Order: sequence, then structure tokens, then C-alpha cells
Amino acid sequence: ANIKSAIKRVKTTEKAEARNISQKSAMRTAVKNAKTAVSNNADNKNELVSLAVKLVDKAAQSNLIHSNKADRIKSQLMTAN
Amino acid sequence: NDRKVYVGKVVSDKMDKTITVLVETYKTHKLYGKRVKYSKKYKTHDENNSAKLGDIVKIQETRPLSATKRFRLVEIVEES
Amino acid sequence: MIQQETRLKVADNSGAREVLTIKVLGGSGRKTANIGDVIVCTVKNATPGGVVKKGDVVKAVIVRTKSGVRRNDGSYIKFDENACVIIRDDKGPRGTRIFGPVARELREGNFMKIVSLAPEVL
Amino acid sequence: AVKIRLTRLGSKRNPFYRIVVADARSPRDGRIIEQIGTYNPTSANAPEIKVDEALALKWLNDGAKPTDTVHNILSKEGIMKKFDEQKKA
RNA sequence: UAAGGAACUCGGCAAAAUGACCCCGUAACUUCGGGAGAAGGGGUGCUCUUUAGGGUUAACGCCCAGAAGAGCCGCAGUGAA
RNA sequence: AUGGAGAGUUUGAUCCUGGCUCAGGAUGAACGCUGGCGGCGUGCCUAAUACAUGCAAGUCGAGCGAACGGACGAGAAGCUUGCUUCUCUGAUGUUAGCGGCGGACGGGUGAGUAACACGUGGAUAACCUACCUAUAAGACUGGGAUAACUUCGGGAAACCGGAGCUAAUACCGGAUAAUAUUUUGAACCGCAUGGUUCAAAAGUGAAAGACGGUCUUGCUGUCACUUAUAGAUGGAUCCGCGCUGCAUUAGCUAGUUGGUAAGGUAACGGCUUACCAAGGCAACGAUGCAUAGCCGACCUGAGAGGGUGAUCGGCCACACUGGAACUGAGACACGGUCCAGACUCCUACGGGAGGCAGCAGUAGGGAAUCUUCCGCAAUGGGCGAAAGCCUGACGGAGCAACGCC
RNA sequence: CGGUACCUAAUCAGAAAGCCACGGCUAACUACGUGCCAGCAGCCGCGGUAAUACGUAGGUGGCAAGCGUUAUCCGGAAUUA
RNA sequence: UAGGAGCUAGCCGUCGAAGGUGGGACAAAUGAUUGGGGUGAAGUCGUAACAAGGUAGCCGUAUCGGAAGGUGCGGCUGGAU
Repeated sequence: ANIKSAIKRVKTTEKAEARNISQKSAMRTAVKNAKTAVSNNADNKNELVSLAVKLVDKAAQSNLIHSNKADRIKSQLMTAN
Repeated sequence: NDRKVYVGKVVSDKMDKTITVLVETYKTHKLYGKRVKYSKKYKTHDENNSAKLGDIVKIQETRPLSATKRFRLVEIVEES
Repeated sequence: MIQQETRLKVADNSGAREVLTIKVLGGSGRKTANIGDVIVCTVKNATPGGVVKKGDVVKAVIVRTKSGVRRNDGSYIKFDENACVIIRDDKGPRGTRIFGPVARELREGNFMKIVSLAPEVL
Repeated sequence: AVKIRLTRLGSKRNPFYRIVVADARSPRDGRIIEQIGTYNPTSANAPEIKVDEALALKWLNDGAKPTDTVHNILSKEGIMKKFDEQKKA
């Protein structure tokens, strides 16, 4: 049963795993430059007690969470509530 | 709602949460059944020099989130 | 410059690894040769396994000398080593997984067989 | 995987089937939701339902599924469609 | 001196190739001493950084470097002998 | 616990010890005259030899740009007087495909497989769950594209080449109604680690088609769509045993000996790193060698109880070898890319791949495996309302003192 | 898979049986070509002008779809404690 | 210009089955090669030991031996006189 399993693997990974650098590159480049600057208690130090806790129902509704540092990375930020 | 709480004997010393267990128990045979002494150990290193080296203790050494002592500690008991 | 008493490499999978030459056939008194020619030779290093084994008499054909050639184009082809390949009194080789580059001037040589067997041809 | 398994059994033409619905990931020979009775549902007598009739609360409320013949015989037993009455309850 | 590489020759005579220093590695056999430089490998330029010294130390400095990287240039770095 | 002569059991023979063809059974069985019939059970050992593949995994316009044809009306007759050569419907059907799919399993093998690999039993503070059941939201959604559709040459070729372009149940631009989200005081447990207490801020869409009689939507029922919960389900981490046996295999080992800080597993770690002692491992024959899928399985010694894998059942690992990545929730995939590798074929040279471990037989062999066997008939399940296929699963057809009746 | 089974009984005394040997133990009979020759030949044999036995035979023996073996375990033989 | 940081286009180090190199290990043929036993009439040697085996001697034990056999020094009965 030899079929065309090999030809649309790439474009379906371009509808999913390249959407995983369309919506996700905001994290990929952030871990190097942008989030690396928003960290360090900088000018925009830790504004996710209220930012995420308003936006994560609205539009900032990402789904890449796990555990065992304080989260995978970031979800422990409603500390000041 | 319970886990491993056996008894043993400490050996070696360094930082970070002793108890370097050496349990003693029995093992036997088929045709004649000679249940006789044997042992099994779990190494780690000194608590804060609280665990006295050579201490026949109720043993285990707490859940590992770094790398020298194995699993669920109970309480240090008796010196040997 | 190719002469006998000269160490020639192979580029096939017959069982040989290195040879050197006895002869350069052709005519009475013929000394030397270059790409496009047939020689005899004998193997001072054989590949373990394979048909053709060390200390054995063999014919072969030239490829890609460092004394590369110039054509009726008025233009030139050279290499940075030489090599031979071994045959079966038929323009038919023994090893059949030829490596490395080869020239085009052996279609005339009627090793077109070998050229189809070959990688890139020049 | 998962429909009511009418499972092959026996010697030369002794298809003594068994009431089962195999696991959502196991084969006809593999592990299962649960084996519910020892009878051939294609018996020459009848469907002939002898099962763990009290187990209708677990596998029907989690995972199990009949196929087109025994959903009838289960609810003239008071199990399958009757579990819909239980869910309404 | 291309290319080939002892076919020369009675015979590799001759010439060719090697070498300095540093590092790593060096079998057999032994009358135990040795063999053994065994073999076989690898390396060396110039600049900025200390590393921190050998101290040149008075001490970082004075050079070599403790010797550590990072860099610059060329086909080429005991560039000669 | 129920078993039990040895035809005999050495020398000159009397005697002890001794081990002993054999005669009896069964065996994956098999070797040396086919019979009344039938029946069982079974199934490449050598040939895990290469494997040719056929065929080996397929299901949904009940998702839609629907393209195509085309139902139906179907102007005008195109006149040896019967068309959809026309209006719009353009349904249903490959739909052009874009999409929901699985595909490891029904299928195969035990190659490998030192240790939970499995047999086999535990503790788990070591939890997640396309297909799935049930309690809580409706059936808000960007359609760029996108094959729809067009355009540009090449080479027999492999298969590419440039130029643009619509739908979807695709998915996605913007707000949302289900332990959603982890902080202020809120408890103790298995110290570590759990316990949700708080207030949920934080979940947030959509998949609407085919649409029943009608209210064309109630809930859009269907079978496909978004959100907490558990759970079926499976896997899931931590301990004992066979988790290896074996010195004409012994002295074993060096961030080593596996906590603290950074990192990450639904969980958790030297898994790497700044510190820890040379320690740790030891003739418990560690090291290392050999080996390994594991259990029952059978036979059977008086009972003691045991050796038992071919089959046959269960439980691991691998699917042209290998290596990187992708991935489907999980894949290194029996019938996924790039590949080395290897050969295979093709070559018209420009380069392309193939790809037997489904199941038959092909070369082969054997004492042995049927038959490149039958069909999905039934049952089976994956996707699919309906319906479909895979069937080489399934069942069967032949085979037979292999062993009889 | 089944115009086959069930059935008429169509059918007729019909349409369906070999072993080592004829050896003490092998119970299968004594014989001849047989004179330790051929060769059957299992503990062991026989055979040399009186072979039962080599070869052969009508029966012929132990059980019958029957006849003897081959690898495995054990009876045998706790001759494996 | 993403030009800043960036990854592809460019540079500093990684393993990778692979690939081929190298010395050991095992083999197998065996080499105008080559040691132990048995074996097949033992023609080779006396019945060498068993009747003091013709002479009781023996056990460790120099010793040579084609083969039964022999001579040296410490313990011994396993002996007829």
C-alpha cells in the first residue's frame, strides 16, 4: 500500500509546525532578545500579575505549560494578588 | 498514602542529608529452607554532621531533586 | 608521463586496491601511454574479499591521468591523480560500483558501458 | 479496538463466542474493557444474554459500546437503552 | 625540472630524503646493562589580552613567559645556514 | 504420595561394587509394504536463505472552490420529427483536491533483547488520556491562501521548471458562559512532600455541512465542531524475587561514590555544571565472559514436585541496516521524508528512486511447513451516519498411522 | 458447507489384515542348497556331511490399520541419594 | 539594510552509524612440516610380571630403553626361605 504519505507531510507541518514559528517566534526571539530584556527587573520588570491575568482569556491564550522550576517557564506571575 | 520506611545503618559523610542505609534481613532455600542473614544498602552523605557515622538508624534519605541521596526519609533514631 | 614500473590506482570494486604496470601494449617498441588505453599490470595490494586478489596478472584501462589531455576543442582537462580500471577481455569490468570522476574520451574507447556505469563524465 | 467483540473461539467449528468489547487500543486477542460473561451471542438458541448485568454502570458510563444487535437485547434486558433512562434519572 | 619513480646498474656508488628544539609515544631480544633518538606521531610565525609566573622579580613590570587563550598575515611561520 | 523385570549386569566360577545397549511410552516429530471409510489436532525446523511482488491499510460532497460529467426541468428544433447544441437548479458521484482520519494494530518476526527485557509480586506523594462515556458553552469564527483556475520548457526518462489564483467540517485575524488560571491569611505529611483550601481575575470557541417532519432549528437530531472534570483505557515512577548464569574469567571503580543551586521529565533525579571522600565496588566471583524477549506449555521422578518457549497461549523488542530531524496524542513506523550504507533497475545520462518481517509461493532446501490456496460467506475491528473496505484477521478447501481411532 | 446427510434399503455371505522368526532367551517347524561359508545375526547366537537358525519356504507369531526403528525425558534402574 | 542581537547566505567544535587505515586475538587449509594414544596377524620380544615367574623384594627414585626390561640414594610388606 504505497501512497503519497511523503509529499504533504511538509506542507501540513507548514500549517502546524510553521505556525509554531508564526505564533511561537514571539517566544523564540523573545527568549534571546525581548523576554531577555523584559526580565532582569528592567524598565518593564514583571508586568504579568495583571497583564496575563487580563489577557490570557482575551488573546494571550498560549498552551505550552509544564512544571518544576516554577512552571515550565513563566505562568507563576500572579504573585501580587 | 504511605511509602518506604525501612531501618538501616549509616556509612559515609559529606554535605546534604544523610542516611546511608545498610539494612539486614533474611533469605532462605527451597529443599531445606535456611533463612539466614543478608543485607542491602542505599548510600548518601552526611546531614549536617547530624547523622553520626555508624548509626543504626530508621532509614531513608529524602526524595531526590539533586544528586546524592535516594528516597523517602523517615527519622534518625539510634547510634551504632 | 606514464611509464611501466609505475604505481596505478583502481577505482572499482572487483577486489583490487592498487596495482603497478608491466607493459604498455600497442606496437613493437611502445613505451608510454595516457588516457584511452589498455595495459597489463599486477596487484601489490588487493581488497580483502573480492574476485581479484593480490599477486595476480590483470588487464586494465586508463582513467583520469594527471597527464590529462587536450582535445580538438583546443582545450584541456587535467586531474590531480591517476587511476585504472580492470576488464574482462570484452570492455567489461569486474567491479561494478565505479567511484570518482571519469573522462568522455572513451566513448570512442567503447567503454560506453562503463560510462553508463560511471558517475559524472567529462 | 472498540465495538462489541463477537470473539472467535473453539475447535473446528465450535465458535463459542464471548460477550466482550475489546479495548480502544487492544486487539481481539488482547486486553479489554472487561470480560462480562461466558456465552456465544451467536448461539443457535438465542442471543442468550448471561452477563454481569450490574456492570452496566461502569463500562457504559466509561468507554463501552454495542453494535446494532445487542443494544436491543441489552435493553430488553434493561441495560443499554435503560442506561439512558438511568442517565435521565 | 613537469610527469613516472631504481626499469639504470655488477651493484640505489652517486646524488636524493633526514636532521635543530619541544611534546606524546617507543616493540622484539636481552649476557639486564640495554635495545632506543627505537619505531611512530604532533608541534615552533606576528599582535592584544594575564592567566602570574622562570620570577627579570624590587613586582605586574625586564625578557623569556605561568603558559592561558583571543586575534592578524601569508602558499608557506627552527621560514636563512 | 499408588511406584519397581533388565534379554543381562565382569572373574575359573562363589560373592560385593559399578555402570550399562536394551525392551515402553509420548515427542514440531521422522525414517524404511497404502488400507473399509471417515475423523481429528496441527502446521518453513533446515530456508532468520535471497526474497519477485502481487496484495500486501484502508474510510468519509453527510465538509467544499463543488471542477468534470450530469439528474431535473431542459428557449429555439439541430428537421431521414427528436435536444438539456439555451435559460438557471446545476443535486448525487473521482469530487480538483483542500481536509477528519488511522496506518506500531487485525498482520508479521524473535534479529536482537543482562536490566522489570519480560515471568511474577509489590510501593507509588510517579499522572496524562485524536479515537471514548458522563456533568457544565454554543453551535460567535481569518478564509491569506488552497488545489479550485490559469500560465511558463525540458529531457524516453526518474521528475522538475517560471508566472499568477477560490471553498471547506482546513484552519485561522477579534471579545465570551464549564476544579480552568496560582497570590494574599488560611493544614500537616509520607520531613522531603501533599492539601486546596482563596478568588477566581485566569477558559473562549464554533463546525457548520448532509439536515428528519417541521420552527431549516430544536439541541442544527446525525457526525462531525470548542471548554473544566474525573473516569474507561492504557501507559505511568519507586522496591523484592528468576531481574542474568559463569574465576582453566578477580581485586573492581574515578563529578566517580548521586544531595545543594541552574536547568525537566503529567513525576523525579550527575542528565551537565560551582562543593563534597578517594571514595565507592568487592571473590554476595562486583569486574568480565557467555546469554537473554519472559511465564505457562509438556513429561514426570513414589510424594518431594519439578525440566518444560517448537507450537500453543499470555507479557517484551524489531519491522531493507544505520543516523538527524519532522512528526500522528504517541511513529523512527509490516505498505513515513533526507539520507550514508548497500546493492536493484533503468538509463535516451539528465539522475532518480528501490526497500518481503502482511500472506502465498518464486531459487533453494529439507524428514518438515501445505497452496505465488478459497472468499468476506459469517464474526472481527480502524475510519466511516448511511455505507464501505483490510482481510493474506476470520473462518474454511487439500495434506497426513506425526499419532490413532 | 450438503440434491449430499435422513431414508428405500438398492448391495451381497458383499465393495474391508502383517510382523522377528521359524535360534536357548524370539513362543512363529522341521526341513532341505547350509558345512563357522553364505549369511539371519536383539542377553547370547547358529553354521563345519545329523542347522532348529545362512537362503528358502504351506502354515507360520504378538497384535490390526496392523510393521520395526530413529533424536528427547523417564519406566527400566530412588543403578542418581 | 533586519542593519543592530539573530539563524539561513559567512565564520569558531561536535559527534555520527559510515568509510577506510593500523597491531593483536580466534580459527581453517594445512604446508617436498609436524606429537600422544589407540587401533588393525603383532612377523620385532620373552612369556619379560602372574607358580619366590623362575632371582620374594617393593615404594619415592639418577638411569637408558622400537617394546616387554635394567643399575643409584630415603620409607615399606605387597615374602617364599
